[PDB]
Amino acid sequence: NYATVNDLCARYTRTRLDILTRPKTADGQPDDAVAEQALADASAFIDGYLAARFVLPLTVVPSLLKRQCCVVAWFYLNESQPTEQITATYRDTVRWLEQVRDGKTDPGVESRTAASPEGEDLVQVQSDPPVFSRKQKGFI
Amino acid sequence: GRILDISGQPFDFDDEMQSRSDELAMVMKRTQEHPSSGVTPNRAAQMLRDAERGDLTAQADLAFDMEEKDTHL
Repeated sequence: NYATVNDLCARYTRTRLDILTRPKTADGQPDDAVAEQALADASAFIDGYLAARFVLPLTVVPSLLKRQCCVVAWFYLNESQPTEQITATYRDTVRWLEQVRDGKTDPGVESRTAASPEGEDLVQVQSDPPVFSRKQKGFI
Repeated sequence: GRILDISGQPFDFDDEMQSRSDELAMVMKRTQEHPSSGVTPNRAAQMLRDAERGDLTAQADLAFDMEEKDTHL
């Protein structure tokens, strides 16, 4: 997963996270595996939206992707009855992921070293070996 | 017996053919390179310059291929 539960419980108040999680567990006591599973599902969502033009086991993780995983995990964790703002922000992050997949916006870099994640060649052409090109310094 | 050539240098004349000298048996039998397969002007210039420097093998093979390939030629 892109973001750990210790970050989702920091961006979103831990008490509200416990309130959301405690029903979903089998026993009925505050649990941590539910949040990790939701974060894994959100990371899978982002991975699917990024694999279009990136090598998906990201060499360097864009620093905004932690936020983009936390928001989607929060929406996935409020599926029974979400606030209007949660839905609006989830639609905004889906729009951002669609723009990233299309090519309108790059995901960003790692804020530590400003390195952008690599990916496979979106465009690739092959032609026959070049003959009579200007690089052939013979003749002329 | 010491026959002189046109340039007036005496020598001994031998009936044995120079190729059939039991020393050039592995250099008189060469399988041709056929260098005219996929020639690029750069490589043609390279073989021409090699021939100019003294190694005439590539030029001769290229000429043979040009003779047998280009019908008008």
